[PDB]
Amino acid sequence: GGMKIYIDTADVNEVKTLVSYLPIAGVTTNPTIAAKSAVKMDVVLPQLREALGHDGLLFAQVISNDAAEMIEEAKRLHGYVDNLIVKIPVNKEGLKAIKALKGTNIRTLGTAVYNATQGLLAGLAGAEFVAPYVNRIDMLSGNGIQTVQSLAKLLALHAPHCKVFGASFKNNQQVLDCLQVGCECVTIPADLAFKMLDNPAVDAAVEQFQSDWKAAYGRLDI
Amino acid sequence: GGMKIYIDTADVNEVKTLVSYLPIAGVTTNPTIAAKSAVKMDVVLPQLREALGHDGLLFAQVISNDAAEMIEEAKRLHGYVDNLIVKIPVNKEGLKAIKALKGTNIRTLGTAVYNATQGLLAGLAGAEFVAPYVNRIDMLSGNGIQTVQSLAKLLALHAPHCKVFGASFKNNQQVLDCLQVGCECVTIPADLAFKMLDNPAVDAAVEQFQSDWKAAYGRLDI
Amino acid sequence: GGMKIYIDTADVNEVKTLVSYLPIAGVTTNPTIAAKSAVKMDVVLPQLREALGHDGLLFAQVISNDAAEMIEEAKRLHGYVDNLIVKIPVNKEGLKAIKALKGTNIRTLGTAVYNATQGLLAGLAGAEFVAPYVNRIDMLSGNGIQTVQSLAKLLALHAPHCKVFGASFKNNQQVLDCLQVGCECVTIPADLAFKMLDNPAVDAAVEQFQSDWKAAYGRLDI
Amino acid sequence: GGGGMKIYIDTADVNEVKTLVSYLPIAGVTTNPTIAAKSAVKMDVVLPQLREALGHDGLLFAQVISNDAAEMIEEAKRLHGYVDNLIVKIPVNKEGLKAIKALKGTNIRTLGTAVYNATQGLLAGLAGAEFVAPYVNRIDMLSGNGIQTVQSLAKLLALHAPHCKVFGASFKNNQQVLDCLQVGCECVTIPADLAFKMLDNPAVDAAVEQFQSDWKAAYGRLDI
Amino acid sequence: GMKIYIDTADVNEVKTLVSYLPIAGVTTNPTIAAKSAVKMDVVLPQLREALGHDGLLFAQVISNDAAEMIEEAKRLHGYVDNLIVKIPVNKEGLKAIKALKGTNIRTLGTAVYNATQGLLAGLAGAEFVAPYVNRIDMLSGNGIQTVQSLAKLLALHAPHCKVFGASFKNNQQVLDCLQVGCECVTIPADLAFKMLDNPAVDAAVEQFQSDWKAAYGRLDI
Amino acid sequence: GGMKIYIDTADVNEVKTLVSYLPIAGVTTNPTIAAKSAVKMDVVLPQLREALGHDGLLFAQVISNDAAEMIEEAKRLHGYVDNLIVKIPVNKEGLKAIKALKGTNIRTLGTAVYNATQGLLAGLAGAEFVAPYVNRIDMLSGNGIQTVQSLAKLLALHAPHCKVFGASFKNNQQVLDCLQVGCECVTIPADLAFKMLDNPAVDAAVEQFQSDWKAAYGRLDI
Amino acid sequence: GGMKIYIDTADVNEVKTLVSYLPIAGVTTNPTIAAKSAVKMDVVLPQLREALGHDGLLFAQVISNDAAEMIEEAKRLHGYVDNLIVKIPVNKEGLKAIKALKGTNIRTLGTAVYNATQGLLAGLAGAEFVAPYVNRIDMLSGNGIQTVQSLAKLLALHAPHCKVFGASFKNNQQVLDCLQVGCECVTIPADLAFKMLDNPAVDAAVEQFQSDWKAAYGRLDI
Amino acid sequence: GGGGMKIYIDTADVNEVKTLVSYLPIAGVTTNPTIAAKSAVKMDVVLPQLREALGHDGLLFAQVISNDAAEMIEEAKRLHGYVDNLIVKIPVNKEGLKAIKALKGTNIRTLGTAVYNATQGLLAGLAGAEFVAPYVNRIDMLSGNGIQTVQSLAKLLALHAPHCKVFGASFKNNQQVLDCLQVGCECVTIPADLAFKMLDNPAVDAAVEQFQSDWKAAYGRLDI
Amino acid sequence: GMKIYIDTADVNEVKTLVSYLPIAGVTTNPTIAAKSAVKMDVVLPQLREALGHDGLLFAQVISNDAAEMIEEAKRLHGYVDNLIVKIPVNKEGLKAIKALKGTNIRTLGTAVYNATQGLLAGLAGAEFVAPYVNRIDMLSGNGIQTVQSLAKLLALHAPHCKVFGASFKNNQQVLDCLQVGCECVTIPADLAFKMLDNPAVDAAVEQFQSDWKAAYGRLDI
Repeated sequence: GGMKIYIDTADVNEVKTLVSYLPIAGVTTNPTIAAKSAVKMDVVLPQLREALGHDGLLFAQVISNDAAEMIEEAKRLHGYVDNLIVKIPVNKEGLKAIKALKGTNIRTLGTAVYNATQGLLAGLAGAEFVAPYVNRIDMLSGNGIQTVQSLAKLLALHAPHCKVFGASFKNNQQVLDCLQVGCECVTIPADLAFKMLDNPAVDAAVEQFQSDWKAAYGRLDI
Repeated sequence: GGMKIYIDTADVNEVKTLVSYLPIAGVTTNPTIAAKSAVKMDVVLPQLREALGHDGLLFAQVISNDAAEMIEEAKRLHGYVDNLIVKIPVNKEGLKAIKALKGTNIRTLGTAVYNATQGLLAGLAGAEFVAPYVNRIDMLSGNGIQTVQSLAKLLALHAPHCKVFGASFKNNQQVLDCLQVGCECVTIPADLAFKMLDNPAVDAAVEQFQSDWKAAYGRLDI
Repeated sequence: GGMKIYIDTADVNEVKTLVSYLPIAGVTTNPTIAAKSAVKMDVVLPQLREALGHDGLLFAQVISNDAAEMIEEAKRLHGYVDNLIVKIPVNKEGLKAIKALKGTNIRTLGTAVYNATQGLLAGLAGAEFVAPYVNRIDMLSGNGIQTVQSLAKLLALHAPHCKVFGASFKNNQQVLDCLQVGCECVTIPADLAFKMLDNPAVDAAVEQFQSDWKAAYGRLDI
Repeated sequence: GGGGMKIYIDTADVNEVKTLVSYLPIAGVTTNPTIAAKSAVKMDVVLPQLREALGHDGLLFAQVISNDAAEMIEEAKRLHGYVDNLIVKIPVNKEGLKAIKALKGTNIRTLGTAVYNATQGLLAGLAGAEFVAPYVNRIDMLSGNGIQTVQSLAKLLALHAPHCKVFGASFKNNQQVLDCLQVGCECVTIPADLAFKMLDNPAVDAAVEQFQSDWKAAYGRLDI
Repeated sequence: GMKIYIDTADVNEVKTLVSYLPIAGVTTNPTIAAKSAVKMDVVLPQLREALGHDGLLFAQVISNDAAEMIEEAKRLHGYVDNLIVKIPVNKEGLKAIKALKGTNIRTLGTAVYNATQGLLAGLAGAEFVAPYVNRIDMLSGNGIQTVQSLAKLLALHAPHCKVFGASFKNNQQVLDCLQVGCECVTIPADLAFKMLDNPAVDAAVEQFQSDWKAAYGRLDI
Repeated sequence: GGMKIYIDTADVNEVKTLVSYLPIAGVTTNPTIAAKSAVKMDVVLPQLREALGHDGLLFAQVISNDAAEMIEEAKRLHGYVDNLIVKIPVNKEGLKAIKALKGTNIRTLGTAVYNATQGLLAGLAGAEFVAPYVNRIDMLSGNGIQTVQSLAKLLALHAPHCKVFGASFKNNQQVLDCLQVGCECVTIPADLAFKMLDNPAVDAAVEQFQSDWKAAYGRLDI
Repeated sequence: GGMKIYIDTADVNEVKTLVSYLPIAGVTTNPTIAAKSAVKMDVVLPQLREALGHDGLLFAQVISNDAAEMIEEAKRLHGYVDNLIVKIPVNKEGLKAIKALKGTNIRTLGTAVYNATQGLLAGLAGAEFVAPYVNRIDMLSGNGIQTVQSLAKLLALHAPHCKVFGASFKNNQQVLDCLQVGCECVTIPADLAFKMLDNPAVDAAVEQFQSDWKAAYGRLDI
Repeated sequence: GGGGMKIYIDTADVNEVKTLVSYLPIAGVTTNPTIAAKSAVKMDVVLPQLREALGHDGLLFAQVISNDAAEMIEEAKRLHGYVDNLIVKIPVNKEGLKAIKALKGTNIRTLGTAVYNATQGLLAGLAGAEFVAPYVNRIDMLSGNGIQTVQSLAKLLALHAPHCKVFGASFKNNQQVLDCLQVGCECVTIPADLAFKMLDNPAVDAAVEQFQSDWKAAYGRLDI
Repeated sequence: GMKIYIDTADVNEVKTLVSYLPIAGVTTNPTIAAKSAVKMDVVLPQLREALGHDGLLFAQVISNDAAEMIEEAKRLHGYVDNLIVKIPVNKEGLKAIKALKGTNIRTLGTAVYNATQGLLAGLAGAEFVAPYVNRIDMLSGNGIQTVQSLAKLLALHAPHCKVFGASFKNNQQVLDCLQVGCECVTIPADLAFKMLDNPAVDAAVEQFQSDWKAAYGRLDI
């Protein structure tokens, strides 16, 4: 349905700028990015929905290490804005929160995925999305794309209600590879989104098109 | 639907000659091609429709660098003839125009595509076609067919309303490879279309056929 | 339906012999083979129909070099027998005749195909079949099976109403490879058809069976 | 579903059929002139015995001997009348293809045997044969491409003669049998000596001994 | 969601693992049960209770003759509801699988070392077959290849039977089996306890809360 | 050493014509080929040596089925001309003759090879060459090139004194594939050798070259 | 030695311009390119030698259709400049001239190569190089790189004194693929040579470097 | 042998060079106009400082700025005289290829930088460059074939210009660096931020903690 | 013949394995040594004696700081002849490897989880690097691929360093490492005891002597 490219930021101005010319599907956040803006979640989240311009999905992450405390924070985040999915780190306490929140109206995402094992367990526990850190896996074991491919294949066979949500990217080739091996969508950092379209070949092709047009018509009109 | 082989020219005589013996689906133009004929678009587009002989799709490209001007030029091009698709370069300003023209009856094509990134973004923005420059990509990075194959798979998975439209060819095998890796249709320059069926082996086989027919019947009658 | 193995000949006696033990789908002809028999087409075609034993497809080829004359020859050939498909060489003039014969009751086959370019153009023009000369391609460029495989894919994707009709064979593996890579049917020369089942290992096994059966039961009875 | 008709036994020995069908999921019995001649019992007598030894109404397979097509047809009718659910095996040569052609549309289903290449199997399938049986191990002996021949033949039939399936034959080890069933064979027929050794795996016996050795050490006996 | 089974007789380990892992059921074998040395007719109701839901339970026969395997299968099946009896795939095991087919006692063919015994068990009526992946890797080095071939053979020729991966020593064997055609897997408890502890995840989580305290003050949200 | 392309004929005129423009390494014969010319071996072998123009290898084949007679026929064939290699069929009796002729100056070639088994046994028995019938193997089992590739690797590993000598060809690509998978040399029928360089594209390119040379210089002088 | 990139032209000014910044190994010519310049060979060849700047190899092609005349034209061409190799079309008459010119001081190149058969025959005949028309092969059969790869292997195995000289190119990837699959050297048209280094991404990176250096040091000095 | 000259650091910060070279096997320092402009220290001053911070006589890399070939040659001579063992980086364009041509045979070794395809790298190698540096991550950004470009370029140089080696540059993770070194790169240069995080592996810290936790439990302390 | 090493501190297990297996030497780590709880300066001479030849012995440091790693490396190296000191490849471990390079104390880089730390250790002067194959399979599932890449990287860029396979759970992991570029491997004792016991070999041997008794009478030859 076109909900494919998400932006990983907490700055409202960057969302309004990028959504004005890019098909942005929504905004994702994490405790580090939210801490950079130094703005409380119950205020910046309504500002990110307004900046987006459409009814796209928003993502916010819990911070507590206790499962019973993750569930409390998940309910508060779900009430801060509309169409919000709670991000839960896939660990022992994280799966408890994903398990308890299964069946309710609070959709969850299993984040901080570093291997296909934790991604599959989160999908079986009731998570709608799992988010592997592609570039961090490349740093630690050098098989980021292979992990995304294996995880997406495992979910399609054994837990089809859970899709892979690509995260942690440093270049366009990583983003496209994930979408090509089974990801349902991806989230990209702001600096990557601004550098996505600058292709010097396109600018050189347009300036040659306009140069030929002026030589044959004397103007830039059509 | 038999709408596969498009011709890339603004020369009316070349359109009439090729469509008489080839299954031509339509005509594509770019500012450089249109400037070669140097006849205004509001005049040459009705001539190309008449020369085509059927209601096949026609393709014209905007000239301006400003997004607001591209939208104005796209609406004027759409009114010059029927069944015309506006070609828009996939840059930052061009993606604004594709975003604004989505939903309208002004179907758009994302041209000047050099990588699968801009092609995917154009399809998600609302473009009906995306046109990678196969031979120009072979010049800059040497992965023209690979770019087409990746972009076609990405669209089939994440933006099925958009298709890949092969462009920029220098030999027959580039054309066949694009159609083999997932292209919906191709547009070829006129000089290439005149050399496609040129096969000396076929002429030798046809000559040998009728030569053996004379030796047995003394005539070319059947 | 079992219409897979066609025979390329004009000898009426050879058809009666081979159809006696082989599932022959029909008979194909060409000007060179028809010239060897030195028999007029209006006489040999009704003979081949009766020799075939069923209403299988027959194939006859035009001989003129101009489209307006290929059409006239195709109409007279279509009136000599029932269930006849006209073979037309895939060149500039041949594509004009296929274009004009499209929509009529006269079905056409594109012959003298040496590459996938002319095979695809003939299929898009309205030809029901296209016939690559496999062994002749192996002689000139050495990619006969690869050409058939590519052409079969291109038709399935872009012109599914046209099928590949394998022709020009010298051994059994060429025939079987064509049927395995997408050929709807094949035509083989009569010399190949008489040598298809020639397998000394089969005859040696049957002789061993009869030898053991005579050693036990003292007879060849059962 | 599947039907379960997958493993056939290639023998004419009644005692072996009874023993193997008692614990193995046997689908039927196949014979050939060499195998039937070893038992030295006439076909009108051994075929009813094999049907009784099989214990169910599985398919039986018997082969003609004559070289003449008209005599093959007469032998095929007599074999089809010796027992119920019998498929006649016919060698895939010129005269055998005549018999397969004449027997199509009748109530006598045929199998194309003595297949050494994919050309024989494809022609037999187009001629009207319900099954074709390549001799896998004999092909490996002559040209070393037994599995490749089976895979090509099964693919050619699936695309061009879907009413004909491949029937794997002539095997010497379990790997050949499993490869054929994996590359497109509908079913296989195995010799008796192979069927008796299919399950022989000393690793399984060692695991079973270890399981009960641990059970005796902890509970004192083998009670559960 | 019936994908991950636990291979143990430790009721306490089942209660701990089920509190945070999506456990489908519990499998046992003679060695695992004998280690705890708890009688089957008591531990099986305990496993059903500890599991928390009505998932499948698996218990294995021990005798060598088919007649006693049937007697043991009938007793095991009566100890708890929804129990599948594991039977080693040998000649006597194939007789017991055949005799039980058509009754309410479903069977699993265990101690599978090649695809031949797996296919014969499926054709004989077994609902599952369980190759010993790590033990095959020890003897012939083709554990995953055997599982892959067996899964495809069953899908083509015995679709009522499916492959049940067993005998694992690392997470990668488990994920390979689930990718090459396994319907489900059973993993030992020690492996299940080591599945989730990932040092990179812990470091990433602590870095998140460390940045949160520095920008706001504490773990408030 | 440039001894790669051999010709398979007993026709002296065909040897003279081909060697005048082709790098022919020698002449090979078999009982069927020699019977086509029907001139005795002790007479035709000196004629083929003269027609060849150089001291290239000649190949003659024994006729008898008895091993002792093959050895007598091999010694007589060796005395008819110089640089002659005796072709012996690789059967049970033929392997006796190869075993007995090992060590002598009567170099032997193992012919009538249909699988890598008999070829390997012939090389281990003392044969200098082994000749598989590529096109006949393609007829019987459809693995002609695979048989050649396996036999060449087996000899290079276990009997390096023996090489594979490609034979029985029906098109150019079979010849090139054999030389590409490890054949030392090939022998082709005369009809194929006359059709090798026959390429209509080359004639069209040469015609276009001199045609453009006339338009600029008015002559074909340089 | 650095003799890899040759230029296919007869324009003396273009050689002086391209050799000023490119490692040009030499200049190749053909009758069609030589006809465009309309300059006699005895004059342009000494001009191209001085324009090249070093004693690199020059290439000139014969024009006659008979071998006895190709030899005479090859001798006169060899006497116009130093270090010249004569290009000869690989046909029946061309192989006679290569055969006769073998052993002499006149080195030959086999041109107009459309398949590996004629490339191998020319190498075995005594040609130092063979030149496949890559782009023309891609037009007729679509296996230009595959043909070059096969020919390079066949020569390395069976005629190692002959190398493959890639010719007829339309983009950079065709050239690089040929050098990667076994081409000793390549020749490119002048239009391709002037467009080789055209990369807008390189120019955009150099402009960014100078922009940052002016922001820090206030100058472009260092 | 190997020589050990494999890992280069891409920075102009003297403090980072000292810190990283103290525990990492650093071969040298590479610079570019953007990196050098961040330090805002003139090249005749920072290059002697980087040589001192490196601690050994490793190779240093500095790049020209001018667009004119004759000015590039003058800038290359001044850079070569600022420190010892300095290789001049020159962009691979038309004017840069003129400078590489003129600088061959002299005592000034050159590197071909700003390489986005294999055509630039091959021409620079034939022109006389000792190294060529493709921007891996920038190629991935533009055409998504960074590693493929490096592998093709290294193969083309090994076959046609063996005096020129590939120098991997522009990296964002360890996987890109290792891929380049595995597909044919002679050496790589990495940013400072990447070099500081190369060894970060929480799995290693967990294994070390477990080793000493087992050691304390058995011996009482961490004595050995 | 210096290919198979045993990962144990059990002197008795070394004496048993060396009696029939071609053992090249003995490797230890803190966990394996602490289990037996025998002091290093005593067990290392015992391992040298039990080995029977002068093969390499391996012992690992335990401190966190490089300065104390050097002190522990000097003490370990003095406990027996031909001892290589294992050092974890982290920032402090790389300092100790660098400080020991050029001395008579050769080092091995252990606790290797990716090819990056393996290559840096080789460039820093380590004679061996030891990836944890089974532990990598647990965390990222690419243990053999990591060993293969690391072996090729060292052959190209640090040829003085070689890969030393460690952390195994079946024979197939061991053979895969030796095929993708490992110079040698170290295997736990339990794996070494289970390498040779093959039920098919025992059945084949007993069938040979059963046919021999039936034809002659007894095991006479």
